[PDB]
Amino acid sequence: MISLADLQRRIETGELSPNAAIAQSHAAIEAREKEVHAFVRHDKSARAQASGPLRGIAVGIKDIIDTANMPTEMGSEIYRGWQPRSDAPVVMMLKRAGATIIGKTTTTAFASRDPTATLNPHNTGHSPGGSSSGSAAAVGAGMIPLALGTQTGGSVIRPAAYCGTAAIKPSFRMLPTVGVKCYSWALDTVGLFGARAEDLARGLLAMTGRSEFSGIVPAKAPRIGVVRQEFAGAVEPAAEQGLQAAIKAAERAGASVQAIDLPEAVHEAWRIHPIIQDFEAHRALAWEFSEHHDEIAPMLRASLDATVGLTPKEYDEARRIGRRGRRELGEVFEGVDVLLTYSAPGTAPAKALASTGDPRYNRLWTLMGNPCVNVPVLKVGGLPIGVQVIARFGNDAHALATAWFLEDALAK
Amino acid sequence: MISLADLQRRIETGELSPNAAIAQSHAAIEAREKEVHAFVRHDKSARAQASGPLRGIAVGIKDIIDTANMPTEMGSEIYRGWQPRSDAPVVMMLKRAGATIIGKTTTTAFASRDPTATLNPHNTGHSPGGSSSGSAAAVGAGMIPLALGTQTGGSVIRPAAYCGTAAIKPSFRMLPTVGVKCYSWALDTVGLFGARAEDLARGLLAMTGRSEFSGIVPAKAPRIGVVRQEFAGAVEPAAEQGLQAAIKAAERAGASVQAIDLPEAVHEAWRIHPIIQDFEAHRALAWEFSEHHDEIAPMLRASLDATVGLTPKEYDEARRIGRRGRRELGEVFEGVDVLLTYSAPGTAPAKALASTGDPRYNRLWTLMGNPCVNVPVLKVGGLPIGVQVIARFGNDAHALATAWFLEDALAK
Repeated sequence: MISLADLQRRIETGELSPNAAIAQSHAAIEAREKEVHAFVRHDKSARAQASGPLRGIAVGIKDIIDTANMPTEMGSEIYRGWQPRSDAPVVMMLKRAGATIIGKTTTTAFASRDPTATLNPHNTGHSPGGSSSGSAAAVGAGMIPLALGTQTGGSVIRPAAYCGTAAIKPSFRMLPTVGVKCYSWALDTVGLFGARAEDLARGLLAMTGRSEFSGIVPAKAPRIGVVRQEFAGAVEPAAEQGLQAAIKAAERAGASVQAIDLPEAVHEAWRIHPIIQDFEAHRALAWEFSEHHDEIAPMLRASLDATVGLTPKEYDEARRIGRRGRRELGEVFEGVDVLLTYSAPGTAPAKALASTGDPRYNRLWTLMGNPCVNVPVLKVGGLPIGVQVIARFGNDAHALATAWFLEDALAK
Repeated sequence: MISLADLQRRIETGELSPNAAIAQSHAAIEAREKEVHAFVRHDKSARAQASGPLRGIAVGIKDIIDTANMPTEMGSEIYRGWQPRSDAPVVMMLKRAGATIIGKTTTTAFASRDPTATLNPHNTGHSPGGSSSGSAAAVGAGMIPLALGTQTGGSVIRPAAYCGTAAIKPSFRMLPTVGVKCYSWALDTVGLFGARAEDLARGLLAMTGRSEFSGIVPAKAPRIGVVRQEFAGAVEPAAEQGLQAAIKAAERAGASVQAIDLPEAVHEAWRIHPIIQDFEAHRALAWEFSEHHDEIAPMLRASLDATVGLTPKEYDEARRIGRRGRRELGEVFEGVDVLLTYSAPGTAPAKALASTGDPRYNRLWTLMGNPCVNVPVLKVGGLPIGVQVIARFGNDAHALATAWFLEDALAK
């Protein structure tokens, strides 16, 4: 995988020119795209900018995020050929920092369950996860140093885990979702994919300009609370094997690890995530459902058809439960620095299953809003398995810091 | 002005036909458009729908809100002829309820300070306010029974007061802003314009389907807290004339009125509203500012140019200040049901001043997020003056209930 930190360093000293770095990415995309299919559109003419911390840095953009120079098709036939007038604010944050938007990466239709044609870089017979399929696969295949995706359920952390890349779903609403196709406004969060936690920090620093992302260093003796999210049921063997390996490596590296049960209120929040999500989706995709119903990809069409009845009353109650969950979750972080849990149910599903994977181990955290970071741990049968590091809301820096610590601990 | 609730009742009993009601709006529009200039585009072919609570109800939509069958030009030459692919979720809420989207009402460029060509219905020589210029004007000129607008500063409450219409800026984030051009995501809130409080209530019931908007009746013996927002500056005589009149009428109606002071934390939130708004505006309009700078209307271009230096640090601090303000504001509602204050500095400015009016008595509330309702009170020199009713966050119903009580109180 291409390291954003490495490129920045070599570009800053003058060892690598911005143009050469971009040419590198075009070549890397050309090398594996015919086998992975991570891009909806690769702008072969994309050039490097001459200034900024991200000069010479190629970035892939999930196709539900607006671009003014390339189409944004939402992974749906309904938006085939659709060309937004402006670049979404998050896209502009990257461009103003000197980055090159090298192409639009694949997304499932409207960021839901319907699989894209993208294949897992580690084994093409498997799913790269979703809904940020192409962004995870592109980074995983060593095509680009950075990519943007989104998470409403587990569309950033799950695919990152399946593809063995580092990734972060920042604190809710920190990055604007303007120009980002909405599924659920109470949940949609923009995320980033990269080689390592350090790359994610560098990316957020250039995008936001916030000092909290400057000078991040691996955490020392982090106080970790292991949460297996029992309410979501047991995970597949590979995921547990990965968590156990992460725990052992953390303990050997000096971290204090303890198993913790989340408050009942939090379990309830996990239970109603679907209510909030599906109720809002009907409002957010109202035009599509009302005017192009049969044109909506099969799985999403089915889920929407099955939830037309969700009422404003049960929705409001769900939100109340969600808010209480966030409050009580904060109490958990009084005795621990970060939470460690699963990033997915197990290894990436075979493409034959027509599934991007169950988001059950990701959804609670999107609703709570906390910053989540995927840390690649190991591989079973050649397929990546990762773990999820979670910090207090707004403590993104420390989540990246602990993730970095975990990466080093796993490398020994 | 046309009453939505009136049309509803008559249509429901068969006393009035939906086609007749719609034909009446088309007529009212043509009757005074060449005088008011409230519409960017009037869809003369629009007809009444066959079912739903809003059948036969013509609705004007502020032109920063997406429509699939009509251009959405954002009041800017940059978006001339721009045609969104879909109808914004809030537009679909209206259509699904049976409403007729009769046209797009004028908006200042990107909903900022640049005046439109729309004139105040009460006096063609005066401004109708902004940024929802056309929606307030159209309703005030008796053209339509309902109109959608937005508020970031005071773009719903102020123009409503200027044009003498009822209007509500609901609790922040209740109505989705998907498909609504963003200025500041921490503030942008969709609002409604109507003849009276009752009309707004029926509109929200149809759009949201929430029981809280069903069966709303005038409030009884409301507990009112009068806040003149001294921290906002010196008010014009006309506005104080209206506030005193409202207080007198309320007291005579049985309301318990008392002047109260707002927590210093709240005064501070008012002070930093500009920091939040302008910093986010740069991110939200990054593409336009970077790629079409000289094409941005004069006044907005100047405000953006003057605020390019706002830092993430001071912005983050401003947001922290906003949160403290919200936290301490809640305590104020322990003794009073609603707060009562000015809706604008005074009477609508003359067009010659090239100003849509100062939002200083409005901005605080958009940041706090509480529901706000404008209640027309009286006229000075032929120009409307209203008062602003404010309820606790989430209590939009009570805000409307109390606004109703006030309208009838002023009606002696």
